[PDB]
Amino acid sequence: LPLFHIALLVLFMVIIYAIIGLELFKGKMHKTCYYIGTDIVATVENEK
Amino acid sequence: VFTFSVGQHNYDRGPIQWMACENKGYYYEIPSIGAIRINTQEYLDVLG
Amino acid sequence: QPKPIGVGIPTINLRKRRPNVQNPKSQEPVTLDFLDAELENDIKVEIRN
Amino acid sequence: RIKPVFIDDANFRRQVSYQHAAVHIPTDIYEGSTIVLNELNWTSALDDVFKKNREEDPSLLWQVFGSATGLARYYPASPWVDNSRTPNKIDLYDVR
Amino acid sequence: KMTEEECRGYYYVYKDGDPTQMELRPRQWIHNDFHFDNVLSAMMSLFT
Ligand SMILES: *[C@@H]1O[C@H](CO)[C@@H](O[C@@H]2O[C@H](CO)[C@@H](O[C@@H]3O[C@H](CO)[C@@H](O)[C@H](O)[C@@H]3O)[C@H](O)[C@H]2NC(C)=O)[C@H](O)[C@H]1NC(C)=O
Repeated sequence: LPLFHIALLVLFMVIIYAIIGLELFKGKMHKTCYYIGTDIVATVENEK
Repeated sequence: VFTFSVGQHNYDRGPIQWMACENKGYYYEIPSIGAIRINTQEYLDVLG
Repeated sequence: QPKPIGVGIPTINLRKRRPNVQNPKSQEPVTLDFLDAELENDIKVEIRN
Repeated sequence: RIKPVFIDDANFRRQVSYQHAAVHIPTDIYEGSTIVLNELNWTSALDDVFKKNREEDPSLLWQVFGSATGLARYYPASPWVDNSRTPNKIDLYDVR
Repeated sequence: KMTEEECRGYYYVYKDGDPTQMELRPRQWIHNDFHFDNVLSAMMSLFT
């Protein structure tokens, strides 16, 4: 029960940061380098 | 009867080995793509 | 002819082909029937048999 | 290893050497194993019969021993069409 | 290849799991970065 205020603060911070990220990085991580003319993502041995 | 155990799994492989070397056959294991070519051509040794 | 025997209709998916893979070419034999090398005829079938 | 001369020949649209036989080993089969080295040890006696057959009938084309261990010894010696990784292309040839 | 003497030569690597997309890599007997060979390496592994 005493952790109620902390949980409220956590939810409040999470909501604020979610909205900030929504307005800052919306639809930005949608371009990656494919190969020439193909639908294959180009990476190296140990890179995601 | 030639039996092939394909893939990586935790299932029992005893019965298929019994089927293999009960009906004058052979038992093979194919865990990956690299073993397919070698293990799909060895049955000609038993037939010879 | 030295060309390999064709089967079906060739379909390719150029969007899933890396440029540095060396895909396998062919290993099949050139097996052309007598009736597929000339115009098939009823007498020709009898002669072939 | 051996460095042949590889003269140009007729009836072979390639460069061939009649002094010995060439050996093809699949790329994913490591040469230098006990199994492979033993095969190369006793298959070296086929070159004399290869030469005898060629001299008896000069119109002979490739004559090859396809080993059950993956090796392929053929006469006359001639470079393979597809090197392992010298070009950007590789080969997938198992005599079996 | 289960042994150091077997882990020699070259082998095929199939990227994206396609059997038709091949690449050649040399076979090398690798050793894990964190191991338990001696007490010092074991202590480093347990600290990690
Ligand atoms: C496979 O490799 C072995 C080893 O290199 C070959 O055996 C070798 O054969 C030669 C020909 O006979 C031997 O030379 C002879 O040695 C005796 C003494 O042992 C000598 O008195 C003769 O005058 C002659 O020089 C050689 O010693 C022998 N090597 C060994 C280690 O025994 C064998 O020929 C190879 N297989 C094939 C099919 O060629």
